[PDB]
Amino acid sequence: VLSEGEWQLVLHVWAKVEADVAGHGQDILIRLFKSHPETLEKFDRFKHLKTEAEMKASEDLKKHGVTVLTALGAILKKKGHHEAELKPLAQSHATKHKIPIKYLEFISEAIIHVLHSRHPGDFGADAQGAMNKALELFRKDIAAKYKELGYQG
Ligand code: HEM
Repeated sequence: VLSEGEWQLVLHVWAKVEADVAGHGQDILIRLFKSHPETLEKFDRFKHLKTEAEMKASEDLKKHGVTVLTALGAILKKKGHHEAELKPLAQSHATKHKIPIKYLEFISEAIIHVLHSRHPGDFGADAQGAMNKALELFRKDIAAKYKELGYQG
């Protein structure tokens, strides 16, 4: 599992995310959409945005970034005891939203990219390994729930 020392690395940088949840949400979602355009087509709410400036100017997009980060945070502060938290999320993402596991890999990479950009003194290799570990545990757990439900395995 993550060691206590790994968990402290993850939560130290996540407390700096919290100082600007909206801004980090925006940057994470923009990166995802520009690097992996197919992901934007999942969002009836956002599929009209074509350019990076249009994405930056959308207030609703910045709201959904907060939604996302606020749920991610709540999961992380459980330190792996996130069964309750995860269960509604994998349920909607398998059945309603239909989000492949691979696209959760891609938002994982955009999280780490942004955190590197924003927090390089608090996001050395040590903390980057720890963050990667904690995002891989989130994906493993959700993947287990998708399998159970019979969504892309
Ligand atoms: C850190 C990873 C992610 C977290 C914590 C997250 C969290 C959430 C939450 C809390 C909601 C609203 C409640 C719900 O319907 O469950 C939501 C909705 C949604 N998410 Fe996720 N999500 C993540 C990744 C993704 C990815 C990678 C995509 C697409 C590529 C996606 C697509 C959606 C869509 C389409 C909605 C509904 C938005 C709307 O129409 O209101 N999510 N997400």
